[PDB]
Amino acid sequence: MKVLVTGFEPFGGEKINPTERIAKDLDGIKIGDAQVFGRVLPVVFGKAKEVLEKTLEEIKPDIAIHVGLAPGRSAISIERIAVNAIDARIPDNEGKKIEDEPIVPGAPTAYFSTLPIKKIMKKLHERGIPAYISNSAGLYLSNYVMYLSLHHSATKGYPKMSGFIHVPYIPEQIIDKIGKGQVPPSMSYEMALEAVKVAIEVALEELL
Amino acid sequence: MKVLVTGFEPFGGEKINPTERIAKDLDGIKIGDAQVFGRVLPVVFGKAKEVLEKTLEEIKPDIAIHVGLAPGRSAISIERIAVNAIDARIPDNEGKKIEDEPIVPGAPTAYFSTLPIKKIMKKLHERGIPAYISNSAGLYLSNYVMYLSLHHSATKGYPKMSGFIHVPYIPEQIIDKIGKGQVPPSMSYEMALEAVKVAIEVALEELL
Amino acid sequence: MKVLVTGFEPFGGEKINPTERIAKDLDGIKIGDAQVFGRVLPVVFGKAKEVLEKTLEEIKPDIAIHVGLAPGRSAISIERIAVNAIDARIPDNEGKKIEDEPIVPGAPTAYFSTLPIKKIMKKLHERGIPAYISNSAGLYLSNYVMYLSLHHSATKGYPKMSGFIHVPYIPEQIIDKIGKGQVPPSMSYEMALEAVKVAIEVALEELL
Amino acid sequence: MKVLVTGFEPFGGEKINPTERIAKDLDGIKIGDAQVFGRVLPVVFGKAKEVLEKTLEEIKPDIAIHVGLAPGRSAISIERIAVNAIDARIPDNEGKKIEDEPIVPGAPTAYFSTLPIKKIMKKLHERGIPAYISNSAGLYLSNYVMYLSLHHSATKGYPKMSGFIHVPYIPEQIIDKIGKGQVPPSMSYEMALEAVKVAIEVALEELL
Repeated sequence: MKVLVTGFEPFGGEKINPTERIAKDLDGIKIGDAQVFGRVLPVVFGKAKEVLEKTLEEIKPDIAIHVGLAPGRSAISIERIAVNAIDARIPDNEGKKIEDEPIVPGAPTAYFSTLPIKKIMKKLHERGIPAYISNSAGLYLSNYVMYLSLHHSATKGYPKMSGFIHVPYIPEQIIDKIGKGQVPPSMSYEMALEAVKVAIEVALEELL
Repeated sequence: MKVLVTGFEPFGGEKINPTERIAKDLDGIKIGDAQVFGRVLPVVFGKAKEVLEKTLEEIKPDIAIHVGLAPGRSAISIERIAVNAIDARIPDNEGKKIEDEPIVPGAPTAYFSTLPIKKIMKKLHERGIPAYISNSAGLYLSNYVMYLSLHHSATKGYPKMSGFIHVPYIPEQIIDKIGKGQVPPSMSYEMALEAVKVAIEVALEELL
Repeated sequence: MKVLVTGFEPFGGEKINPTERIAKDLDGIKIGDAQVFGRVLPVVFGKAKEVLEKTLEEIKPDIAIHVGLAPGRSAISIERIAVNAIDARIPDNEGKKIEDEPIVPGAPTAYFSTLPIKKIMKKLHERGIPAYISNSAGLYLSNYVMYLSLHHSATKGYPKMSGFIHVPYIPEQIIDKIGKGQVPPSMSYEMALEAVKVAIEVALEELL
Repeated sequence: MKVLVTGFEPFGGEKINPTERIAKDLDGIKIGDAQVFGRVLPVVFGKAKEVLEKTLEEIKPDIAIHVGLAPGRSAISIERIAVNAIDARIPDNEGKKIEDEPIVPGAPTAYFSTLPIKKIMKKLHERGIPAYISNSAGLYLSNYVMYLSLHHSATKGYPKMSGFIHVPYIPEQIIDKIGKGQVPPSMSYEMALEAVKVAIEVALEELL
């Protein structure tokens, strides 16, 4: 059993992206006899797909859990659906701001996450971790990778399960926002990391 | 040197109030040679005043830092001003919903906090703790105690410094809110507790 | 040329649903030589489908614009996608709270709106009407009807264009919310109505 | 009977300030036999005080209702209190960003509005206009003028009644915000104007 967890590099002016640390922290760990691989993806259209594809083919994970930062969200959110579209509100890290364009021409308009999202949410709640099911992962890079991963599953037969989890800003990221006007919600790095670990455990247990 | 820190009991249907734990956790500790006293106040108009007054006269603190829960706020907030008015949006723990009534008839319309609020905010930020200055502590029990404490200072000469700090919900309090409709912001109990400790340290250092 | 505009009856405790009035106000009007039909749908799973299907077969509209109330949203929102799933956060008007269930078993996971959403948003902006593209119409009755309408189009060949528009609460609906805790955004009934009229005009102009 | 209504010029990058139009629209009108004067104030510390003082001495109004724009607020808000402090989050129109400074050295920490705020809120609600009582008018120019007006009343004996009303952005102001990231609440210009007219009527009726 192999699990692939991905995170993203910093973007949009942020000095850090907590999901990058999550990926690195989870890399190489083992839950039971399952091997976990953690990889960081660039916040760049095209390049992110290349890295994603290469990683999936290299590792051929049974389960893929892609993690991203969701500025403004107050709790852990588990994505229900990936949409075949790109409409960036801001440009990617290379200045590309793609609008009204499919991710995979001719492919399904959308794919439902194949992670046991309701069971994951339930377990997180039992752990005292606020979490909810999100019905839109946006149309930026998080949705982009979520869709490509699910399309890979539908087209290649692996990973068996694929999904996306968004985490709020961690506290330290709020500091310089205070003087700028508003104070967005945050969640400790420790809780975000544990949330992803829990999702992996629940997904694994689901695979018989 | 004596410091009085207060918190509140649960209210509004909540099973817990993190400030109650903060008060109990800080009771009896010492910062340098300063003695810290932690006391819990009832969320009841009148009774809260009685307890507050008795406590202040009993301990005669040099510094008073009153802490309360602020549902919905995303970061630590330091109150700038206490207003001479009661206008409860919800009733207190004994069903009393007082509206348009002064806290102390004839007394000043308001009192500015005498805690070094800007220095406290600055130190919290250096500690990676999101915090901002609030310009309204509401017109419920938090403001009620904040005003009475500052009035006591102006009238009795002690405490020399008095102020109020509001903390967000702690994560576990969000769990049953998720199914109810929305997901309010939260902040770990550990960070909330440390924030209050920092405020005490900064206040103490301020007193020469 | 025939246009069908639908709205919903009150739900979730609300005494009114502004989209019900919109449907009734637009019923029987004509834009150019196009005939507009306005119908109200029940906020009930199953029954809503029956009424929707009967209406579509009865009128056989070239364009279908389904309108709904979106509590909390601050501006007119044009739905980009309908998802093949039902996961009600609250029960429908008959107490049915369906969870994790497809709308049409075996049908596509999702359908993109076929209304010229970007052109509609652009025209609304020129009219000084705040509007944006929403990437999730929820998984309650609005999404339910949006999906069924688009599925009808894909399966029956009509309507040629189908989409969904959500409107904010109108001001009068905010009054009793004020004492309850928070003040959600609102938009005048007149602006919401005009927004729908504009969408119809833009859709019609699009059909050559 | 004379009523003075003031509004502010555009500020913070905005091309317009709806309160400027309100002031101009209400100037010269009469409610019963009461004369209404509408004047626009600059969003500049110091200069605003000069204009305010000159206007008050020139007209010597019985009632003064100062109106301002409150970006982000979702409904009409009636200010309960003016605070003797300046702490600008942004600079004024002349680049002055005053911090931690009293408005009037030695004067009271605060003044309660003398407008019949609860009756005004009640009437607005009866008119279907969402409105609530705000406990902080900020520490920028709105609070600055609110405080100076109330201080003038306490020191000069006129105006007999003085207060402040904040209005949300009007719809057209939201357009260019949409592409910038978030969609703040708005309220029609017509409703904002009527709200101020209602406040004047209620204030006048209050003066016997």
